[PDB]
Amino acid sequence: PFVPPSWAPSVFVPLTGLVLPAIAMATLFVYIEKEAP
Amino acid sequence: WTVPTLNPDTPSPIFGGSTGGLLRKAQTEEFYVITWEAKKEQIFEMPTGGAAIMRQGPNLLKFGKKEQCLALTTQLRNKFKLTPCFYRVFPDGKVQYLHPADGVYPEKVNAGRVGANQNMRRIGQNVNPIKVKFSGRMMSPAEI
Amino acid sequence: GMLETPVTSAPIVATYLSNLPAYRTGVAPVLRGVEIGLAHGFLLAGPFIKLGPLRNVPETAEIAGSLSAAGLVLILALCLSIYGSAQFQSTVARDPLFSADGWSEFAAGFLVGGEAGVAWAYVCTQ
Amino acid sequence: ATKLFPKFSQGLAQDPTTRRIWYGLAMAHDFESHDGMTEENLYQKIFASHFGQLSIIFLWTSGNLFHVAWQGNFEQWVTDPVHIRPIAHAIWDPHFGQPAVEAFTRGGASGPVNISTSGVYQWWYTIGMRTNQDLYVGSVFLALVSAIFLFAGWLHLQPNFQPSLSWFKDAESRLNHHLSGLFGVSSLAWTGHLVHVAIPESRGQHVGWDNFLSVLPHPQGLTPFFTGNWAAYAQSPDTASHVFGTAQGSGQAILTFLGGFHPQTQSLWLTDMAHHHLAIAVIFIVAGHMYRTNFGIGHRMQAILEAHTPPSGSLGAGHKGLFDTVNNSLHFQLGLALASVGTITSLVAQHMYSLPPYAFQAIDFTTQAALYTHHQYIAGFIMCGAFAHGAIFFIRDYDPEQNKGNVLARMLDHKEALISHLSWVSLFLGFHTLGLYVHNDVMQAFGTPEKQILIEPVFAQWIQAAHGKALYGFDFLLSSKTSAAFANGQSLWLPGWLDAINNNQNSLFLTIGPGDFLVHHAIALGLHTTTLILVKGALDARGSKLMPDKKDFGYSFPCDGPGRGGTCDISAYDAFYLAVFWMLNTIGWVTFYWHWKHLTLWQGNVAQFDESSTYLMGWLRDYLWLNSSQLINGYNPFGMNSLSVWAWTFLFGHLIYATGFMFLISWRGYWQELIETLVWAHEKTPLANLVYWKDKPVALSIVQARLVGLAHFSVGYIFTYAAFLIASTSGRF
Amino acid sequence: AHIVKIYDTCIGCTQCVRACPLDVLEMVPWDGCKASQMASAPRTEDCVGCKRCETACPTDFLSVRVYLGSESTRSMGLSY
Amino acid sequence: RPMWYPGATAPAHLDGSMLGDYGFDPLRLGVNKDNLKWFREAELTNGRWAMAAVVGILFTDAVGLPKFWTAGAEKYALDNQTLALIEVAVFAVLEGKRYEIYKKTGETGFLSFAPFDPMGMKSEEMKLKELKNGRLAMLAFLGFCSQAAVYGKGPIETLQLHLADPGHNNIYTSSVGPETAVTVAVLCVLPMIIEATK
Ligand SMILES: CCCCCCCCCCCCCCCCCC(=O)OC[C@H](CO[C@@H]1O[C@H](CO[C@H]2O[C@H](CO)[C@H](O)[C@H](O)[C@H]2O)[C@H](O)[C@H](O)[C@H]1O)OC(=O)CCCCCCCCCCCCCCCCC
Ligand code: CLA
Ligand code: CLA
Ligand code: CLA
Ligand code: CLA
Ligand code: CLA
Ligand code: CLA
Ligand SMILES: CC1=C(/C=C/C(C)=C/C=C\C(C)=C\C=C\C=C(C)\C=C\C=C(C)\C=C\C2=C(C)CCCC2(C)C)C(C)(C)CCC1
Ligand code: SF4
Ligand SMILES: [Ca+2]
Repeated sequence: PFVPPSWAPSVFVPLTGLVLPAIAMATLFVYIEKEAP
Repeated sequence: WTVPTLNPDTPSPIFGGSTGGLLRKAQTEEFYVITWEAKKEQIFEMPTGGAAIMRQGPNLLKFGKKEQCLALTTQLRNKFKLTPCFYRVFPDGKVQYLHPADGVYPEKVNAGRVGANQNMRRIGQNVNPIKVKFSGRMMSPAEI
Repeated sequence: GMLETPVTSAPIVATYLSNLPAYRTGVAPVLRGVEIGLAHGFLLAGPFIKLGPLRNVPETAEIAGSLSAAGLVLILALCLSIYGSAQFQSTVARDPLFSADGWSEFAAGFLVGGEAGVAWAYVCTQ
Repeated sequence: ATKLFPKFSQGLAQDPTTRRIWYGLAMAHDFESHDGMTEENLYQKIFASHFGQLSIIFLWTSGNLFHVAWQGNFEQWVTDPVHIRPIAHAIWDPHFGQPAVEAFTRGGASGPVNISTSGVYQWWYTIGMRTNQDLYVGSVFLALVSAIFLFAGWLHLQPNFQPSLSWFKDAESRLNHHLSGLFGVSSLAWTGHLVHVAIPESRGQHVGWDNFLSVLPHPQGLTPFFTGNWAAYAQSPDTASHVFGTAQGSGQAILTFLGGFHPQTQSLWLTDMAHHHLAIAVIFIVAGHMYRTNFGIGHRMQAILEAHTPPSGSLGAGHKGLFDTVNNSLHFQLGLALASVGTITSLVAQHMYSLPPYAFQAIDFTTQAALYTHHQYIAGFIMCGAFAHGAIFFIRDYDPEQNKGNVLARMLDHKEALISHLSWVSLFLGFHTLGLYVHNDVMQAFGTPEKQILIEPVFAQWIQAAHGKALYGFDFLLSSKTSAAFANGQSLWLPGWLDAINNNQNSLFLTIGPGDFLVHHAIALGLHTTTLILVKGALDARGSKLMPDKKDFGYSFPCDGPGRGGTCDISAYDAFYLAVFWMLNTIGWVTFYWHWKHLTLWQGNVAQFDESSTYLMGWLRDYLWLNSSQLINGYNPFGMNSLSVWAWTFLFGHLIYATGFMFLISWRGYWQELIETLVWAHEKTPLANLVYWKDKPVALSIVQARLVGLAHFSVGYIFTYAAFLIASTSGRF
Repeated sequence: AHIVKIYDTCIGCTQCVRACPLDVLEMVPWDGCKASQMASAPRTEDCVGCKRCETACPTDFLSVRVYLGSESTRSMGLSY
Repeated sequence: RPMWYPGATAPAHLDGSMLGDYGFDPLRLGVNKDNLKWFREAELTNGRWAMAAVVGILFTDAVGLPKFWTAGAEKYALDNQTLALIEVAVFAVLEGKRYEIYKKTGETGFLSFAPFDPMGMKSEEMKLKELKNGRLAMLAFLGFCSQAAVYGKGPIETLQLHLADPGHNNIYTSSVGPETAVTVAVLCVLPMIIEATK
């Protein structure tokens, strides 16, 4: 059927908008400032 | 001629202070120290802003970059006809003499200087970038 | 060399700055983080409570404001953790706060103190 | 110390300022400038990047299909595609208040949704999609294809799977396979889908994977194809009373060339499109056997290029050595590909609005306007990129020793003549077009509209008459009933084509007048000026009188300093930079003309455009001021409606454009001094100096500033026009 | 660091050395001109890339060229 | 030394010094030596928490008490506001004492007791058994939550329903059937992908 639940946007929109970008920005920020050995 | 040695116990010109002085780079990376001899007390302009008074005799000053030291050197040489010299000081205490490197100013030719970065050809004789492509990194045809 | 003025050279302001937890230089970084977090969460709970989108509805304005302040404290804790990870990577006395372990403990203490301050500010309005 | 990022540049990794991050982000795809890069490694990285790009494209398509199948109204739109607006996807935003929630709740949905303007509903309906299950299956299939392409990209980088440099240079084999397989076989397969699924689904017969092996596309079943009686496939086509999606008025033919449009859907016949794809499939497959690969027969492109020099020496050496300078230069190939793709994108826009291929597409005014504007802007950007890569080829891959006396060297030999003539054409067009406009404006302002200069476009009207339009009265070729060209097509395709071209209610060869003449000259001015900037930057890329050794500094460099009078914006990158503004201006003029002519057409008053397009005041008042009333009223102190998002986007684009003007006008130095003062302020502030930066704050470089300003300018330009066009077309209709 | 190069068309006028604001160039003995001097760049690590030396060069074309290379604290002229 | 599939190879940083090593690190997150110890401690505490949670959930379904996903909504003989305050107050001191144990010793501990073992059966084999059981319990808890997400009811009820018709009652015949089937096929192809390149 592939139909997502009714609560799917209420969970995926906040995820993709705040949780995933925060994790991506934190990991990318740590990677950019990492010093080479 | 011999390379001079920095004297940390050298009087500095009369200056009330400013906000354009040294920053954290002087305490963590490096700074520069310029010294000169003045025949009399005279008011000069600081490269960082303001007017200071150089005293009769030795004068020592600190700057954040080499350009400030050379600007002060140019001002002292062209106006008061003095002969200043500067060094690069590291936080560990190492002192490196910078200008005039061989004791003679670079505008006048001096014996013993070995030419560096001199191409024995003209600009029009430079090869095309295709012959320099796929090198170790971004290289210009003038570098070869 | 530098410019000295009575604002930056008064002994009263120097003593006030030295009395702050950030300039203690000798206490545990986690305690410093707890103190700073409490002092920040208590003031942070105010704007979300009195100006948020649910500021007019009763019995839920304080709830929404406290939850928003808690989320902000969590974001600030994550910012402190990533700052410590990207700032201390290699190499008076040296303050232990400016170190990888010191800053990590400071960020954890800030998180605990901030959440406690938010929770205390919520019950203080009841 | 040395940072890890960027791993491809050791010089950038040693940069202690914030410029390291920006330059690492902007030089990530410049593989030729990476450390320790070889030719084989370069081609392998491009291969992997190509696979990743295909994966992204397929995932995006699957996402659109999934969202239309989940939150759309495709099952209801197919029943009434004239009075039902398509739905893009649902809206879930906690910032929406109650009025915004009921304002965006439209189209028959149970919540706030977005009305799609991409036209995928009409396209999917025409190709055979009817239910949400079909879109769901297509979305899953495209997601699997995307995952397969991503895995292929990862696999072609591992050992025992990396292609050699010789494999990437097999031009004959690649061209043969792209012409016969990627083009011909794909077109043949599309013909199979149209004949097997689209055509029977348009006649009310469901043909899916569960019954396509037991349903005949034609009642004669492959017998006329093998016996050569191909005309049997064109017998009994769809009549003029056929209802799309039902069997009422449907025929039995599968390959026709009736021409014109369907009387109900106002789109091209499905049988005609199937026949078109079959013919081009045969042509492309045949063309795929031209080059010699491994069987002795075929051609060698080097031989054809070397054997194409005029005997009198007008072209010098001709095309000698052109095979090596193209096969060994990726920028030359990229420039050729972008030039052809940009021209084809423009062709797609023109043919798609004039000859709508999808059912019920002409009635959707917002879809037509958005599609035309989208493809024209994409084409303009691609054209600018083609010329930019041509300049990059001249600097990085051009070798005068290998290209000695051929056409490529002769272009640079007389580059001054080309630039001067482009300058003369642009100057003439600009002076005269602006003069005629200002003259008409003064005549309209003084109350004497009969004194304005209105030159009739007799040449384009003559061409329109040659195509069959009898409005002008030339009466020749297809317009004359006694011509050989007219009588030779009266039994195959001329009836439908003539009926469609003589109809003034469609977009097939619209009636033109003096306003069309003037705006066409404005378009010519834009094209010539953009070409002048791009061509001049590509020809002067290797050097000029001001900078004789410009090729030694690369394609993009800030300047050569204030010496020799000043050398600001002297690189070829700066030429492309200045040309992007002209491209945006040209596409703005073409889209403004298209939107105004179609708005007056759809409103039923073409006389408004015919009488107000001859002066610029009519363009500013009757087109920009008049059509933006509903747009700016999306949200006002009395409330808001569903059009408030376009008003917000309108102001958003204006803000981005104005923000771009900052990076465009103010330059580095001022900002660097200001940043130094900020550095001092942070270092001397208690309770804040305990937190220090890892990268030294510096102002953006000159090249970076230009790029950032142009990006903001383009983003604001695009968003502003998109919001205005969609809001005006949707609100009016 | 930036790349500073001297070419054989130099006439030894010493104008580029006097115009350098960070003491990057100098004069060395030579025999290819009447002045018997030639410009040199032995301290390119301190070059900022202001191109004042190119502005001060009177030969056509220039005898001294500055190609902007890698950026560091010294090349960017940062006092912080 | 068995690996995570028949024929794997350690990624040069999982030689086998750590207990329960199988050379499983495709994302290479344990490339740093300092991060390997912290990740190991995190794995051990996550496993212990999952072990206790799984045993608690399995015990609640046998007696007949409310479901694990609805036990919070039940009204107890306390206030939820006071429960959260006490929970974070006790755990602050408990986690602070546990963190100081890892910095001095390197393993877990309770309060001021770093090697917490009143009985004394702290052996090398017992440490690996804890890790294996913790990993199994982590997967079991994920299975509990996933089964309650699509089927609801309960873990014991799910096992009882699977015995009624094993060929017709499974994850493939549920609402997440095609996704898990495609994922299983991709996973089965994965060892061949790694072995083909190497
Ligand atoms: C959706 C997909 C995209 C998503 C984007 C998402 C987020 C945004 C991401 C990033 C934002 C921008 C970040 C980079 C800003 C510019 C920084 C920069 O370094 O900028 C400078 C870069 C780098 O230049 C390189 O700089 C190099 C610097 O080398 C120096 O340093 C080197 C390393 O040490 C060597 O030492 C070398 O010798 C030395 O000279 C060389 O000079 C190279 O020749 C030179 O090419 O230049 C360049 O511009 C390179 C970029 C080329 C762009 C070309 C297209 C321009 C299009 C404009 C119009 C846009 C319209 C958008 C429309 C939208 C509608 C909705
Ligand atoms: C490129 C295609 C594409 C695009 C542009 C969108 C866009 C959107 N989706 Mg969607 N989605 C897609 C594909 C896409 N989706 C596919 C293929 C699926 C099937 C698995 C889904 C399943 C899905 C659900 C269930 C929901 C959305 C929702 C949404 C909306 C909220 C924002 C969001 O991202 O939620 C999250 C989107 C996802 C979690 C799907 C991403 C899954 C793919 C496989 C990963 C893509 C990785 C990406 C390409 C990498 C680049 C990102 C970054 C690192 C640069 C938004 C309009 C929500 C909504 O409807 O709001 C009303 C919502 O509930 N999407
Ligand atoms: C793209 C994703 C996204 C999402 C999902 C949200 C979601 C939300 N925003 Mg936000 N916002 C975003 C992007 C987003 N925003 C961006 C890009 C900007 C900058 C332009 C803003 C600027 C903005 C402002 C200025 C405000 C919001 C507010 C809100 C909240 C609405 C208040 C409400 O009516 O509910 C009710 C609110 C509650 C019941 C309280 C919930 C408190 C938080 C959300 C829960 C606990 C936090 C969580 C545990 C930790 C999350 C951190 C995570 C990243 C690790 C809501 C939860 C308002 C707000 O914060 O409310 C005070 C508000 O003032 N947003
Ligand atoms: C019959 C065999 C065959 C086939 C099918 C392909 C197919 C492909 N090759 Mg390949 N190749 C082959 C043989 C083949 N190759 C051989 C033998 C060699 C060795 C000599 C190569 C070497 C090679 C290289 C080096 C590369 C490719 C690449 C590609 C991909 C190009 C991506 C693309 O542009 O999209 C598809 C293009 C089309 C479908 C044609 C579009 C026609 C016009 C432009 C559009 C008009 C159509 C219509 C109007 C629009 C549709 C409307 C609506 C649906 C929206 C593509 C999938 C590139 C790649 O790797 O990508 C991963 C690439 O770098 N190939
Ligand atoms: C098949 C298409 C294609 C391909 C493969 C390339 C490939 C390449 N180009 Mg090219 N180009 C193209 C088309 C293409 N281009 C087009 C269409 C244009 C016109 C716009 C250009 C104009 C162009 C120029 C002027 C230059 C290149 C350069 C390059 C080379 C490396 C630069 C790079 O990509 O780094 C990475 C690229 C970026 C990081 C781009 C920055 C982000 C842009 C500005 C998008 C911003 C959009 C914005 C975020 C939208 C937000 C809106 C929303 C938030 C509201 C590379 C080989 C450069 C070069 O050769 O080096 C000397 C060079 O200077 N290109
Ligand atoms: C409305 C703004 C505007 C205007 C009028 C122009 C006009 C022109 N641009 Mg230009 N351009 C613009 C914006 C503009 N640009 C912007 C924003 C950019 C991006 C930075 C560019 C970048 C650009 C480039 C890179 C190039 C041009 C070129 C040209 C010239 C093209 C030749 C032509 O069309 O002849 C017609 C002449 C005109 C339209 C000028 C107006 C004539 C006036 C109105 C008549 C005199 C008035 C009256 C008799 C006397 C009044 C004076 C008073 C003080 C007494 C032309 C002068 C190209 C060029 O130089 O071609 C050779 C060139 O290469 N432009
Ligand atoms: C509309 C375009 C535009 C904008 C937005 C700005 C903005 C700014 N200019 Mg500027 N300027 C412009 C045009 C513009 N300028 C042009 C065309 C020129 C050329 C003449 C200049 C020349 C110029 C100079 C010479 C100077 C400035 C300065 C400044 C800064 C002043 C500080 C301030 O206003 O505080 C606040 C910032 C704003 C009001 C900008 C809008 C910010 C929005 C409202 C906030 C949105 C936040 C949101 C939550 C972000 C979330 C995003 C999400 C994706 C996460 C400011 C950022 C001065 C400066 O350096 O600062 C002291 C300065 O000296 N400008
Ligand atoms: C710089 C450079 C370059 C170049 C580029 C380009 C070249 C661009 C452009 C351009 C373009 C974009 C073009 C196009 C074109 C077109 C054409 C040339 C055409 C045509 C036509 C015809 C021939 C037609 C005919 C007809 C008609 C009239 C109608 C009907 C049909 C028919 C067919 C009959 C490169 C990269 C290479 C490299 C080097 C450098
Ligand atoms: S300015 Fe030019 S000619 Fe004069 S010394 Fe310097 S390099 Fe030689
Ligand atoms: Ca069907």
